[PDB]
Amino acid sequence: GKLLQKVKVWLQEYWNVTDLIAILLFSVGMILRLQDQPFRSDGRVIYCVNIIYWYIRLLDIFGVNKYLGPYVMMIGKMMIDMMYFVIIMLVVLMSFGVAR
Amino acid sequence: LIPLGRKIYEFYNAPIVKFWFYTLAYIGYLMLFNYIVLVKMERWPSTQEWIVISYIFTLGIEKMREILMSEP
Ligand SMILES: CC(C)CCC[C@@H](C)[C@H]1CC[C@H]2[C@@H]3CC=C4C[C@@H](OC(=O)CCC(=O)O)CC[C@]4(C)[C@H]3CC[C@]12C
Ligand SMILES: CC(C)CCC[C@@H](C)[C@H]1CC[C@H]2[C@@H]3CC=C4C[C@@H](OC(=O)CCC(=O)O)CC[C@]4(C)[C@H]3CC[C@]12C
Ligand SMILES: CC(C)CCC[C@@H](C)[C@H]1CC[C@H]2[C@@H]3CC=C4C[C@@H](OC(=O)CCC(=O)O)CC[C@]4(C)[C@H]3CC[C@]12C
Ligand SMILES: CCC1(c2ccccc2)C(=O)NCNC1=O
Repeated sequence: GKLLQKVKVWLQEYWNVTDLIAILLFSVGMILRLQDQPFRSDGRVIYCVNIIYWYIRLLDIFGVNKYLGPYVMMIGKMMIDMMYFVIIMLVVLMSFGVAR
Repeated sequence: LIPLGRKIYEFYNAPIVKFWFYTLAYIGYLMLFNYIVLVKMERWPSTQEWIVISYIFTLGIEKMREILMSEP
């Protein structure tokens, strides 16, 4: 009943909260697009960055199928292991990079 | 001043505090030694380089302390 408790229930689903961030980002992209360039050019760019999100939301739509669905939640768990790969790679990459 | 001063002393002697305060000085050292090698150096060392020169020898005295103040 409490409005803040309704909001806290909504933030629990991660695909739902990343909807509304991309909706507000597309609104910001619209208002710039409706202005004279270069404001338009940058709101073109904001439009193309929502494309990075809205194909990835097809992963959640793909979750209904009983085979691709477990495959999608498989990907999310392996990225926690991939983060530890990213940190160890980041040391070795910048050690070669600064030295070169 | 006695409850507050007991808080500062017990905090800055806790081992997790003494870790992350050597760690934010190592991650502060590594940023400085990046800047001096990427940017040019002249004949005399820069202000950034002199802090790096401090960090190496003061770590050297500490590394000798670990040898001398050991168990055998
Ligand atoms: C260890 C791994 C997993 C991650 C570390 C790699 C990234 C953090 C790096 C690799 C390529 C980098 C990009 C390579 C080139 C550019 C273009 C650069 O833009 C310009 O130089 C302006 C245009 C120009 O001058 O040509 C801005 C930084 C950026 C996006 C870099 C941002 C940082 C990136 C993504
Ligand atoms: C606690 C940890 C996580 C970070 C602590 C390190 C930073 C606070 C230091 C490390 C690298 C430093 C930078 C290294 C070199 C420079 C260039 C320096 O510019 C010059 O020496 C030439 C121009 C001038 O004299 O201002 C200005 C400070 C700055 C940005 C330093 C600002 C402070 C930095 C970011
Ligand atoms: C002790 C280290 C390992 C961690 C703590 C980081 C800071 C205390 C250091 C790191 C970078 C330093 C800066 C690097 C370079 C400069 C430029 C320097 O500019 C001049 O001296 C201008 C005149 C001149 O060129 O002689 C003034 C000090 C300052 C800001 C330094 C102030 C102290 C900083 C922020
Ligand atoms: C040079 C790294 C370090 C250190 C820092 C954090 C954790 C472990 C070691 C140090 O800064 N001084 C004491 N001994 C060391 O080797």
